[PDB]
Amino acid sequence: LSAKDLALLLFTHLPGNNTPFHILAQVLSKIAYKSGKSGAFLDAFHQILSEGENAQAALTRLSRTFDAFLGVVPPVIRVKNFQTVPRPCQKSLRAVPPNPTIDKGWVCVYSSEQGETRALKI
Amino acid sequence: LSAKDLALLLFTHLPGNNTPFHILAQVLSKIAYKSGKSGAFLDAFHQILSEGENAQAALTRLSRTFDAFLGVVPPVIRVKNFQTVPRPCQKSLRAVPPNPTIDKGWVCVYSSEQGETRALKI
Amino acid sequence: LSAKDLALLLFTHLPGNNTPFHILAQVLSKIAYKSGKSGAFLDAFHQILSEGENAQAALTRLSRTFDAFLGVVPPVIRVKNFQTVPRPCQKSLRAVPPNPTIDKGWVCVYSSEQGETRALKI
Amino acid sequence: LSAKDLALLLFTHLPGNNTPFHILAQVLSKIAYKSGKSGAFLDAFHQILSEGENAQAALTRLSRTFDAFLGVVPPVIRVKNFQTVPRPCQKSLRAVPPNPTIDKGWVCVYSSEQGETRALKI
RNA sequence: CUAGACGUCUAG
RNA sequence: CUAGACGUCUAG
Repeated sequence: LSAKDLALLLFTHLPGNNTPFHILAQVLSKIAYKSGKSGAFLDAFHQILSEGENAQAALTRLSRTFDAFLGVVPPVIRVKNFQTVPRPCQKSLRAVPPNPTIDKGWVCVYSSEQGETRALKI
Repeated sequence: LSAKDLALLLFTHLPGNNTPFHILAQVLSKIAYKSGKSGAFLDAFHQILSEGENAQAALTRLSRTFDAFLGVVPPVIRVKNFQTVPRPCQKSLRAVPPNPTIDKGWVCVYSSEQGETRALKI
Repeated sequence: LSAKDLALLLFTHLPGNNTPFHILAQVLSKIAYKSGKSGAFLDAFHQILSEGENAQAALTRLSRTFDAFLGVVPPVIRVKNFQTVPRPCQKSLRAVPPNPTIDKGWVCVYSSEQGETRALKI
Repeated sequence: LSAKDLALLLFTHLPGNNTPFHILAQVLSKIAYKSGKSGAFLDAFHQILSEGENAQAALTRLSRTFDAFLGVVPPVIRVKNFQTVPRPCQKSLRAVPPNPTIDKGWVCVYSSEQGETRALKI
């Protein structure tokens, strides 16, 4: 199952659109796919849901416990400006810390044309 | 007190029409009735109200604490499509998780004519 | 300042006519006057406005914090039927809870000729 | 770019005539110009539009976030009477609060020939 | 203390 | 479309 199809599937479990969790779904999906852990990642995700957790709690937990995400630095996404970042994510932008990693809640790093950077934090 | 009468009574405490809480009222009433807990349920509902809680917070609380609802899987409701579902509920629809239970906020499972399913989440 | 004059003054700060907030202005003015807290009530109301809050936010806040309103049960108002209640208030009518008090958002209790009761809720 | 030209430019983005937002455009422009922020103001206005916001949402937002408007008291406008105020604005008139500021939605203060005052609220 | 997703109403 | 009041769920 491709990263795209994987991300879309996780989307069906999330409320709203273009939320920090949506971005996290895309990021975790891609990292999982490229690691060949696409199937295992999906299984773990559903396992958590069965425990009584919701999609959001599952993604945050997986980002902290799924070995494939441990120590992995958030991906850098280029954007005209920070106002280009999905609206529901804007208020979650922080200055980038020295060593950003996904297991620490850092979803991605936005880079503006002006060279400025902001990290999406959950 | 029948399920219908019980639901209609809860409706008088709820704002608007056909809200997720309206659906929850019906589900909870129906389950309570066939459990023989129709009376206890209503009493508990009034007790919570007397504590200062509103109707909405009372229903969600009951769904989480009332023993007759614990572990109970949400009922399946047939609909032509997901646009047939009451307006006020549509944006609260999500993919059905592995083990949906009412005590976890899952009101009901809608099934469409093409075998698709969406779960009402509060 | 009389309850009437007091209510009329608050009216000038409220948008529209015969809204739930208009009814609240009357109820709070009446209770305040009878308590001899007419002056204090008006002062607190303006103190809040100066904070940047609007009239509506001020009234709901006072109803929750102004000691003179704490634990006070909403006044019962007689009306032919619930259709007699001001239009703008009709959709805010709920069944009366066990222990209605103003500090809980309950403005007043409407009693119809048929003995039915509805509570105005903000 | 003078205050007049600036206001006329904002007008081209606004629906109808003599609406509360038209008055806001004039006030905000006049204040911006005198602050030497005429240019910055226009740029910010266009920036917001490019984000998907309409002219109306842009003005209200600027009035809340543009530093040149923070803490500024609405200007006083003389009128024969409150029926002389643009029709589209009349129903938005309210009693002047203790400390009216533009960043709180207060556009302007109208004063009549009888020494009476009303504030335009958005 | 942040933030996200809903629901109800009111005024223009 | 804009402004406001009330409430429900959730994540850090």
